[PDB]
Amino acid sequence: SILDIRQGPKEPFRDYVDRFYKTLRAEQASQEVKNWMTETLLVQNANPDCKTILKALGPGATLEEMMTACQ
Amino acid sequence: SILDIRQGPKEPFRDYVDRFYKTLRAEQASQEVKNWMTETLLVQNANPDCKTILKALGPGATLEEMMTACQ
Repeated sequence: SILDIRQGPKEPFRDYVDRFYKTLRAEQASQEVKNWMTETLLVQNANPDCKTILKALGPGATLEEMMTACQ
Repeated sequence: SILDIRQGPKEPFRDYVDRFYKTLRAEQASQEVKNWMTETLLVQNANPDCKTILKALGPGATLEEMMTACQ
């Protein structure tokens, strides 16, 4: 179900982040899982432009940095 | 780096599974993270036909079942 959280073509990155972590919270994701999801599925399900930017940023970007990049 | 493990267009699913978990093992993924990755990124980075089959199978499929589906 986290799998179906995908950033909409005109959806601000911040709104997609809100929905992504809301879903993790409902699925009782541990902090460890949360860290992994942030570095993987959060990037993979971003929209084409944001996904591109996040991949350029690279793994180990913090959420703060991803949000800056895709604003 | 798990992010760059993607099933090749003619790559048997089993070979992609081998590479996917090898990479998790090198990144010292916990069992909890391993379970989450299996239900999410393993499916997301499968090739177009296999990804389609795995999504039809649905979340909560075991690896055994995913392997059966994409053989």
